[PDB]
Amino acid sequence: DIQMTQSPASLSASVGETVTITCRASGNIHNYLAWYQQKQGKSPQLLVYNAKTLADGVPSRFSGSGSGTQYSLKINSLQPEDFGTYYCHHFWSTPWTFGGGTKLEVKRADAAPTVSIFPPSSEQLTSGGASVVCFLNNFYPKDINVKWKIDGSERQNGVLNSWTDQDSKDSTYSMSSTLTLTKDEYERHNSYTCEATHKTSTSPIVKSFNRNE
Amino acid sequence: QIQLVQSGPELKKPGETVRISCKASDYMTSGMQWVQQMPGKGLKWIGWLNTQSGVPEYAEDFKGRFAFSLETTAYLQINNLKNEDTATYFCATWGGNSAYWGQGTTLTVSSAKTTPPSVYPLAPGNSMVTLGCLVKGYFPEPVTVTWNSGSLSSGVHTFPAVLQSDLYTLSSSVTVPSSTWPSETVTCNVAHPASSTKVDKKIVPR
Ligand SMILES: C[C@]12CC[C@@H]3c4ccc(O)cc4CC[C@H]3[C@@H]1CC[C@@H]2O
Repeated sequence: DIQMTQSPASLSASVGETVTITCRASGNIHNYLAWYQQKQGKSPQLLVYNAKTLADGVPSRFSGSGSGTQYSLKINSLQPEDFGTYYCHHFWSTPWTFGGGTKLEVKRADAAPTVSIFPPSSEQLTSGGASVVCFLNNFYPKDINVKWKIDGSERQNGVLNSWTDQDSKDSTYSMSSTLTLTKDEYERHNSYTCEATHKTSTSPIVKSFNRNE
Repeated sequence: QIQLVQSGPELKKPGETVRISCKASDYMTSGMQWVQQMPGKGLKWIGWLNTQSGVPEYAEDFKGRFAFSLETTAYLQINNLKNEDTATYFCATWGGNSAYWGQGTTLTVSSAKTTPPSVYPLAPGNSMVTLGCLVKGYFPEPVTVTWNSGSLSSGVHTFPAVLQSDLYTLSSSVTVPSSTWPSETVTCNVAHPASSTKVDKKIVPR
């Protein structure tokens, strides 16, 4: 069985630039390779097959090359619809394995997150629960860390986080951080603080509130 | 144009069986394949079916519990379902100068009982103000969230749900001018098709 090693796993670039994605087979696949593009979970779309033949409707700025065990997809003068994930797929012998994929994202200027903190709602409090929510919206680059503090002390348990994919409109990222507590637990403390650590600042970017106010 | 349509979302329990159909507008012409994609993961080839010889070929990890059939409609049958089969399944074929993939079919395999979400308003403790809605404890995925029945679409993004003890939770963020809220009402609409549920939560200032 032949496996495909695709690289790089992640790539960042801007409209107008050129990028190259490569795939290497563990055994000769004699040009039996296809390249696919996938947008936010949707059905993958064929770009090139047989290593170098462009599929119908595929812009000529896309081109595949290689032979034996080494192949690559070249994309020059990137267009905004070119950002997403790419996968190579050999079909020389079963199993027709896929490469691990390459995530191509938009490169833009750094942006500090806009932080918003939200105390538990009265409805949830009445039901006995207390979720404190923190939004870290529209920042770039994607790497970021969140740290919660209750009465000045860091809290680590009860925290669940989620991250959006790059925004198709402003190319930024967003993150939500939720600290779930019981009503009693939540009312045993006063100050709740959400702190983000991002490259846009050597200091924490914070937002907090006092249960009393 | 050649179009492959797949059957709707599936919800099953560990150990059960599921059949996913793939119906082509036309059609035996060249053979087809099925592909699996686990949440947030890459594409994984399940196998392909030589529509000519009727002979199928499966990838190691799928032999035994996954079977291809054809009746024109193509089928993917999975028995002895495990939680790990939770993913989106695609059927695909090819011909001429291209390939044709179906829209995909999502499958969720879990012991969890379909449970509607509890929706909570997220209001502030500037010229702009960010509001939100917490959608907690629902199963299975997904839920659709809109603001003011879709009238409020700009400055909006809904975070992916996280799974906490068989149940999913997510939140949605919306940013509007302070001159709009609370003067004008802002409401999030949450729909959970699996339980045929629809909930509206007005964002009221503290
Ligand atoms: C469907 C694939 C891309 C499209 C390829 C194609 C595309 C056009 C055609 O006339 C024949 C073939 C044969 C192999 C196909 C490939 C098998 C693996 C890959 O996913």
